[PDB]
Amino acid sequence: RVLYVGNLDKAITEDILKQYFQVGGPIANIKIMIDKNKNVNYAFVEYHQSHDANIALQTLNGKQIENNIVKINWAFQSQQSSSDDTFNLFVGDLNVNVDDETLRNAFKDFPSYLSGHVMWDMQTGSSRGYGFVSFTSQDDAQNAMDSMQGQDLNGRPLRINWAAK
Repeated sequence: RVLYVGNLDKAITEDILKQYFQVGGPIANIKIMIDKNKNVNYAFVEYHQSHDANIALQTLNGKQIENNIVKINWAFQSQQSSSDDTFNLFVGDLNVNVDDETLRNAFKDFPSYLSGHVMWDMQTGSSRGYGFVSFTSQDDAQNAMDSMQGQDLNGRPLRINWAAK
């Protein structure tokens, strides 16, 4: 239901966004992200129905609203728990049969291991084919990355890299 709108002319307000993006149907929420310095803003426009958002994308994508031409995406959104002072690794190319527990059992014996989460489809409960592992130490996360890079888990090679450094 959420569209990302990019390359927004900085003079464009929420009210101006509403008069264009209403073209798809009733809007539940508009949120413009004002740059506090950049030449353009971006926004999130949320509809009640997926069908409505698609109309707005279809109709308005690549069009001049004022000075800049508008770039619309379906917004990638996630819900993730977090822990302070941790060093997190992305772990991709996960076999669809790999769950948090399988991932845990693959990294737990490495020094400073904290947690592992597979990224789940919010509606279906299917694996997105990637996840994250957390460590309390940067050198130890580095150690786990070097040791598990390309290594096979449930038939598939692990793709690892820093998520936030």
